[PDB]
Amino acid sequence: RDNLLGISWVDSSWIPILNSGSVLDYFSERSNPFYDRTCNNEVVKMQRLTLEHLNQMVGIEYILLHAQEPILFIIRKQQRQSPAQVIPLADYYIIAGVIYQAPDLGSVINSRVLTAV
Amino acid sequence: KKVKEKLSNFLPDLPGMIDLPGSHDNSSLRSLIEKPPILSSSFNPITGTMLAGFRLH
Amino acid sequence: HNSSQKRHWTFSSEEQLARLRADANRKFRCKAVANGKVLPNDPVFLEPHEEMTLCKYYEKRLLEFCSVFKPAMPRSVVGTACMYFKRFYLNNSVMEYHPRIIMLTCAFLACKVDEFNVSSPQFVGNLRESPLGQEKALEQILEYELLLIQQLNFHLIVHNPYRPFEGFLIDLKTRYPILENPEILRKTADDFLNRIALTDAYLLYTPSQIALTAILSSASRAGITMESYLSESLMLKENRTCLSQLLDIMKSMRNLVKKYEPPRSEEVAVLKQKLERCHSAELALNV
Amino acid sequence: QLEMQLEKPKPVKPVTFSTGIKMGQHISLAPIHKLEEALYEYQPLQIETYGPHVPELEMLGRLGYLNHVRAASPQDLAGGYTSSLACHRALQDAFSGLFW
Amino acid sequence: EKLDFLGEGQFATVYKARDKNTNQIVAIAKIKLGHRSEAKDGINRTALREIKLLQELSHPNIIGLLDAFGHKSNISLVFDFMETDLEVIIKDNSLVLTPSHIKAYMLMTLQGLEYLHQHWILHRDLKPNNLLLDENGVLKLADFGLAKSFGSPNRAYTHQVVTRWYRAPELLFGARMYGVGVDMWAVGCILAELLLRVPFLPGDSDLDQLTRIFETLGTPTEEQWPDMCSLPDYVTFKSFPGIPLHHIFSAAGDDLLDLIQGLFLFNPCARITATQALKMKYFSNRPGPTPGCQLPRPN
Amino acid sequence: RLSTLIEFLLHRAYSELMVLTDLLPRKSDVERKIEIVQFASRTRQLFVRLLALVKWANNAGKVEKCAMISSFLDQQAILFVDTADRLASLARDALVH
Amino acid sequence: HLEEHLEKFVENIRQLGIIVSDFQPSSQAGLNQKLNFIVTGLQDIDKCRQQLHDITVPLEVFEYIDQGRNPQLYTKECLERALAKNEQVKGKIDTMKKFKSLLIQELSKVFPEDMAKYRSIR
Repeated sequence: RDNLLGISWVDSSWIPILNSGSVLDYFSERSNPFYDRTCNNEVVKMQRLTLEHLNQMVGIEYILLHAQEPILFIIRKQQRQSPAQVIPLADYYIIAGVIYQAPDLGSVINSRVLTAV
Repeated sequence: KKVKEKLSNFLPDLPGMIDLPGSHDNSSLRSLIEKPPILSSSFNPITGTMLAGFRLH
Repeated sequence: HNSSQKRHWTFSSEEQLARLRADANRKFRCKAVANGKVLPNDPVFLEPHEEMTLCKYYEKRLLEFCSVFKPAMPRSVVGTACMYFKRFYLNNSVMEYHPRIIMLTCAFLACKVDEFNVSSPQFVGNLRESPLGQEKALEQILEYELLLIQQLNFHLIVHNPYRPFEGFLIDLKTRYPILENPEILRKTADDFLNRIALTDAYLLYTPSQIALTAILSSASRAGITMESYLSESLMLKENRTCLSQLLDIMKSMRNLVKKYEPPRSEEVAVLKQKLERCHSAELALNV
Repeated sequence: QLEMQLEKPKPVKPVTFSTGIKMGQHISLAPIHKLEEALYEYQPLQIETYGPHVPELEMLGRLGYLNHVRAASPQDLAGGYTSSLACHRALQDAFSGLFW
Repeated sequence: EKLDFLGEGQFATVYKARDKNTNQIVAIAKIKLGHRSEAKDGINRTALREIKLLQELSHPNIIGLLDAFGHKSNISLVFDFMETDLEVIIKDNSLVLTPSHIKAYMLMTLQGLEYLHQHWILHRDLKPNNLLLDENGVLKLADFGLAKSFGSPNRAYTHQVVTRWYRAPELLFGARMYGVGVDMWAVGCILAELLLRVPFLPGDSDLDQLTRIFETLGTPTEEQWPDMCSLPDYVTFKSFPGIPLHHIFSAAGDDLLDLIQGLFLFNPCARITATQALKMKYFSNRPGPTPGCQLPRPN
Repeated sequence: RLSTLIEFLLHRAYSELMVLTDLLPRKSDVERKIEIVQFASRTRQLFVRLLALVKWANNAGKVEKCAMISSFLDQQAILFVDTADRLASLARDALVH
Repeated sequence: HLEEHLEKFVENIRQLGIIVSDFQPSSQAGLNQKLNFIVTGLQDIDKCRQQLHDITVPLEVFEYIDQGRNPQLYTKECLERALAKNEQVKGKIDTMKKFKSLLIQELSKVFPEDMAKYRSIR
């Protein structure tokens, strides 16, 4: 919880059973630093089924953004004020079943310049 | 034998469109076999007020 | 009753009650005369004070009937019934509904509201009447039950002067040690409470104040006065003003109790014969 | 129907792509949203009366006395209804009123 | 003037319309009973309680007996017409699945419960339904048939009362006495349903419902309120390892997690109180309770 | 189960007829005749579908035997697939180790 | 049994009542409503008779009645599914029979003495 950018979380069983449908579930395995119980995808799982309910509701909805079938699966965290209103919060990208948080174009550069100098 | 015997030869004696489906009937009362109605009140006897209400013309 | 409801049904002072009873007597008299069954001011029509005396003696008989109920009865249920009966004749006349039917009905409705869950055999067993005659009365009881609520304005809750008594005694066991073991105080207070209940006190005074006054009368009779307790209530709003109102109410209560007396049976039987003849007179309602 | 419905109108111009090809076609961004509506009716004080007053917890001589017509009893205590509920109802009701 | 026939009821029949007087919309009740006995018990206890209790309980979150008449055998009770009911609303397939709206419904229900507890009169039978939503959406409580006063004097306290699915654990045992506990545990099961979307604990009949109540919260600890088996009728239930609230409703904001843990606490003594629950910081939080202007409406 | 449906149908019919008789004096009589014949159509449809039920009541036991047959053959199909499954679990799990 | 004829007479009385109340009638047409109420009473007697009869019926009968067909079609479909399952199961057992025969043929080709002793033991 010190720095979310500097944490990586994984799990071998879910690795072979990974598909475009299951990426959200892998992020949802719980005990995963990046995702949170507060997210509504978790509230939905407590209830029955999942459909246009993320549009009926308008809140924290982790949604897959871009997907490459074998490994690459990018997830985006949105905060909706209303249907047809989306506010992007952050992006967590999964490479080879390893979840990282997408570095800001500027926090990365600041740290980089600091180490070199 | 032909098994498309009409909902007639089956229910033949009753007059009216017995063959017509429940959707076509559009009757709230008909929707009853699918979900059982509650027995809120026991059957009551006929009253003079009913006959006064009808009596045709 | 900070719970409102009885805030509307708390008649404020002696004269209004007198006036209301008088007016209902006039009302029945007039409806009957207009119907024209009789010429105006015949002998049969009663007088309001006589009607009130008959009601009080018959109500003492009704209280004995509540006491002899075979199942044990909470004091709350008896009280609820009496109050309901007094409030009923503040809207109508003795002749329009015979007092016997009204008493029995107030009692059954009361039991149903107060959750005594009475058993049907227990109620029939208590009445000393033939089963057929008790069933005839029960048929009337049904119609007169609905009639009661209609003329009761559907205001059913009744505040019973008991709960406050237990409460003040617990305050007694805690805030003031000047008096001690106030249980002699308890029985005398009960004696004052039955006498208070027979009066229009339920209608006029506040019930909590009624319990406090019973406690004060018991204390004065036995040798203690609660100036100090009155002083803890003075530890409150109105500064000095609260005490004068409390003293005036206490004095008026003492006066009514000393003046109130049971009506003599010799007078009461004359009245009974007259009323009986009265309901035996032709009313008949409508087709 | 050429004018009534689409009939290849918005299907012709497609502006390359702005969903699969690249999600950087947004450009024209906007927000400035407000509501100012939170923390409403948290307050629970609706207390009404025409009477003197009495506290909910006793922790006083009344609790120390712990005595009613039958005082308190153990088996039913599971039932709850600790005499506490008891004296509170009793006193509150008695105090209700006192001054019309 | 009767203008509509919404339908019959458990011990009543209802018609919706404008009365002999003003044109305003209201729901009219007609008394229903088995009068066949030549020795009828007059009016029913449920009716008697409901009418006076509703008349006395006047609150923005309580319905009230307004007008009342009864010239014929008929007894007429006047209650304001309401939009529908939370129960069917959440029962239906997710039409407008929304979250802070559930918190607003919970706030209205809790304010109504606080007023009823203050007036010193328990609502004996909140059930999932029996809660009504109006056009504005202010939800006021309604069915009052089974309620009773709760006081210092010892009296036969009625037993085995609330609908099986929503039942207090002490009542499930067989307890002769009771307190605000029944109403609190029941609001608790209604919140459970709003979050879970389906009923929390299912009981076909008394024993099975007690079993599931225990399976959902685990075996109550000996420390909890020992005498839990010393109340009059107790059967050791299964020795469940137990599941955290996190297990049954998987997730939500932890403040909600805390209200739940609290209404549930087993010792009837600790079941949280109405004032206590409003004072919970969950109500005063960044998520805002809906004013009801934007409250969800189905058909 | 048909006894419960018969009782519930008779109850709903008598209750709807009670509502119709209650509004019978209330309704305008000329159009009330139309509402009466509409209700008569409702009752006729309820009763003819109950007539279809009590017609099929002779054919109930054969469908009970058919359900028994279908359950039995489904059980034997699950036996075949279970045998093949346990042989696969022998050949790929236990013998490899 | 008797419930069929009773409800049939009730339905015919309902049809005659609809016909009569459809027509302007000088005669007291309240007899139609009284016969309808008496038919409801006889249907309550038939409900006592249905407590005597105790019929258990599946829901798909109700649903095919909603479609307005014969329930005899539901009987034919249950019979057809019974024969479909019996055909499939007999076919699987027949392929196992042919496979066992082929296997013992080929093993008797490749292992003479062993399949000889097996055909001896059976």
